[PDB]
Amino acid sequence: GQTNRRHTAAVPGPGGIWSVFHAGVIGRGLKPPKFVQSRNQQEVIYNTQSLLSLLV
Amino acid sequence: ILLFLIDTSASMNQRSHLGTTYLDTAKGAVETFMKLRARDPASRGDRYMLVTFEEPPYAIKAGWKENHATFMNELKNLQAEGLTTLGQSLRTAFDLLNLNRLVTGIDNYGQGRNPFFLEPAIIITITDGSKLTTTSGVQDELHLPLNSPLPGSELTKEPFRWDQRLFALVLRLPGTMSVESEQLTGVPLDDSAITPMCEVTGGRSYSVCSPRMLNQCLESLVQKVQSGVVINFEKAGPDPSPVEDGQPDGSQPWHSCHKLIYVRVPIGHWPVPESFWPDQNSPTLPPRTSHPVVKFSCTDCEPMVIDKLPFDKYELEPSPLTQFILERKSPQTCWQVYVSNSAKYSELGHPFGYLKASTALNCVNLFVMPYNYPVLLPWRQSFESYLKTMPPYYLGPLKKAVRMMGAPNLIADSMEYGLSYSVISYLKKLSQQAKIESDRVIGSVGKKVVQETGIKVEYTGFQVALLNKDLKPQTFRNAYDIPRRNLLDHLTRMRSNLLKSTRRFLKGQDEDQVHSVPIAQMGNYQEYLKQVPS
Repeated sequence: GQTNRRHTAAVPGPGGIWSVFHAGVIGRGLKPPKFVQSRNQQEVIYNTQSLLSLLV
Repeated sequence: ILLFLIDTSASMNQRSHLGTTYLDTAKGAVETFMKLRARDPASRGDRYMLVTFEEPPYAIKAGWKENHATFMNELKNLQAEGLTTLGQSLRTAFDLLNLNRLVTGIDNYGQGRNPFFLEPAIIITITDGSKLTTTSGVQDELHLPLNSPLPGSELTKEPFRWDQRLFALVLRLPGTMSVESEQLTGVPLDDSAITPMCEVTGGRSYSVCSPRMLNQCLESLVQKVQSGVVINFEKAGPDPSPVEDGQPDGSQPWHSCHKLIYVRVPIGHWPVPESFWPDQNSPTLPPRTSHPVVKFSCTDCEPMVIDKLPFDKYELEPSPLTQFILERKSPQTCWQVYVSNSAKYSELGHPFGYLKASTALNCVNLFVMPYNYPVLLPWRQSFESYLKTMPPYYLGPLKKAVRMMGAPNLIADSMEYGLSYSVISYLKKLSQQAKIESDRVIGSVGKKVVQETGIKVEYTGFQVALLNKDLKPQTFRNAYDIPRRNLLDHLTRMRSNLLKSTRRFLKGQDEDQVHSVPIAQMGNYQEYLKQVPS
């Protein structure tokens, strides 16, 4: 086992006369992938069994 | 004066067992050496200089007219990148140390060799272990290059000077554990290419192997800084005639130790004039030697010398005193000393002093006597015939002592050579101009080197730019420095900043502060109407 249209439709700090509330971003934030290894439990130990049999 | 030579070469990037590279350990050792030397109440007159393995215009980081602040700032930002050019760096350091020597009067080469005009300097030359490179291969000889000699340097024939010691640190720290801690009080030698170069000057070369050994060598190095009077001794020619209390058989012959000439500038007279016979007409002067080849002879020869002669206390550093201690330090007896290499017109050496020890039998006092004392001390037309055996220029200093009694001499025969005076002021002016040009371009780097040199393999003239570290992009002033991601928000920010009409506007988006934030510096630019009288 193991871009700007949306930023424009909600801009101007809802006032159209001042700057933004925040002061910028640090990196990217809210990492998209966030994937966890959940392939399978069964039929995984049998591959290890076949590999050990080949090695034997 | 201390000139630290830290190579900062690419070979100084390997990590020790502690987790830091050799360059970080060298900088920490320099800082602890500073804080150790600050303990002695004598660090108020010394000056620190820095020399790295870089180009001649970039090798020097802090030299003359540079305080401790810029020195620490330059040593802080040292980067280890480059080859190990030890010879060129040593030559540059020696030329930097010999910039203000031909202008003040030190080593005038015409009026003896005054030992009380000292300019102490200690080099540390902290480098790597071995395998030095010169852009072609790996050499194993360490020969100093001679490409552009300084004006007035052919009269010494050696780069180092009368008082210029050279200690070395190799920093041979293991990478795994550095568990070699058998010998507690023992500092061996490095046994490298820098060892002979250090031993020639008069300083040893330590071999750092553990942080404890590093602390030991640093605590042993702080006790080796004083006035630099280095003279060389030889056993010739007496065949070890020390038959006083035992029989001789030795290694304490070529002693090249230093001498502590502590002041009471230094006060003294009767210097070692030279080693040759100076003629009245000599256009070319023979080159002197940094270490005088003076030899001693073991003879009693009335060691009791009491007179109104001005007294000198040039203390000798004990390095080869075992040969003297074997003979009970020669109580109430001494042995003459004489300089070789044609000290007179026709003779081999003239006794001009002795090495009588003190009553406490602690060290050697190095009693320096006139050129020929056993004759003038004990006029019937005698002094006029006696003053012909001494060198001509030597009548300069001795006459000052005669000023204590009278003044029988004059300026009639006070002439060294008609050709020695010429071609001397021009050399001094050239040396002063070179020193000024070196001290001028000492900190202004002005590299301006950022290009990729796109090869063919707008033509033949293109070069891609490189990443600039200290770019400081102007986000409010320049529109090209605004990336695409934070463009609309930055646009609104610039709009609000321009339409605010505030006071003291700036073009920086967020400039917090610099690396240092002092409290007194910020509190000085303020006003507090209070005094706390209660």
